[PDB]
Amino acid sequence: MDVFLMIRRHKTTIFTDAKESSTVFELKRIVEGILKRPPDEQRLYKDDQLLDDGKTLGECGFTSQTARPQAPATVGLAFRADDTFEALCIEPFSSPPELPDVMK
Amino acid sequence: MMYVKLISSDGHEFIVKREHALTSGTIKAMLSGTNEVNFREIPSHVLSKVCMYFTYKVRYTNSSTEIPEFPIAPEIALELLMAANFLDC
Amino acid sequence: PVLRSVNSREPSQVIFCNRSPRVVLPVWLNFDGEPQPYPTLPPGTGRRIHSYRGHLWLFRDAGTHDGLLVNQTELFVPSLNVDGQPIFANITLPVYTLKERCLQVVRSLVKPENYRRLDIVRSLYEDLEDHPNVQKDLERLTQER
Ligand SMILES: Cc1ncsc1-c1ccc([C@H](C)NC(=O)[C@@H]2C[C@@H](O)CN2C(=O)[C@@H]2CCCCN2C(=O)C2(F)CC2)cc1
Repeated sequence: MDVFLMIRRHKTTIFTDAKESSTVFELKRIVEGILKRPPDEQRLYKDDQLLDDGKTLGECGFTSQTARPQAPATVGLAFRADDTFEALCIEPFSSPPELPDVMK
Repeated sequence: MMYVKLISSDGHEFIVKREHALTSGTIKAMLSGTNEVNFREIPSHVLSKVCMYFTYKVRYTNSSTEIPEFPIAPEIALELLMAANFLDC
Repeated sequence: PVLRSVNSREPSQVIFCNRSPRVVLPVWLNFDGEPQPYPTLPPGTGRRIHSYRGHLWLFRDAGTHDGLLVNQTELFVPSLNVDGQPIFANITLPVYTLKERCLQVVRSLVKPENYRRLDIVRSLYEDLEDHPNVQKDLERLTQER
């Protein structure tokens, strides 16, 4: 089963897919190809929870039910700046305007 | 996969597969006019939804597996319509 | 007309399978080519129906007349029954364009009197009012033949 993800750090969001059976480390390899930071300089999160390299995405709760093309699941990403890791930070998207009267 | 970067008006960077972005004739023209594009007029809450659409469309075109509704929140519907018209998506 | 049912009088048993979240309106093209509506199908329900070889059907959203697919195409023609097996008509959402999908949602939220009040380019205003319509679609489909 394919799972559909948004990998998010600060103001960066990667749309990609992966196998349910693929590992956190293998997702870091994806991120490495794109953002040019090695797995070992990366932390990945589900919500606030650090994910272990060797675990599958399924075991971390990314399933076909929850990680859909039209509603992908979010993986948090933090980089190790030189020595130590930054705190996980993710900028929210902008706020929609108020519904117009004729739409309320 | 080769990737391209799509940047919203508020500076959010959406990184998507190249193959997905060329679904849009407008974006293809903007990239061959580089692998980054800036959208002065599309905020992140709209452009994020556009990227989900690419994923959705590529997954379900020519699929016998029953297709689910592409969801659009009312609050963003109006701006997404304008973006879709510009992007011809 | 060009798109019309042939009056074969050869029974063909059919299952209308609604695999969409829409209320489905089946539409039979009668022997003059005029669209005739049939009773609606709730989301996720099925119905055994008696039709005929060479008859033409298309399927819409009952509320909005948005186009739906049947066996991954627009028109369904019942064929020969093998071993008394009814023909399955799988009714599905198309992949709407992002634009058409937005148009659907905006039309669902805004009374047509108020379209002109929305803050959009005029060309998009003309697009909202030009609703999906069976009569429109048969002209297109007839010419593409
Ligand atoms: C309950 C429900 N939900 C969704 S559809 C539905 C539904 C309800 C009733 C039916 C009835 C039994 N059959 C038809 O109307 C079929 C389907 C299509 O071939 C047109 N036709 C017909 O029966 C056509 C049109 C009506 C007069 C007779 N006729 C003939 O051709 C002839 F023999 C040469 C005279 C079919 C479906």
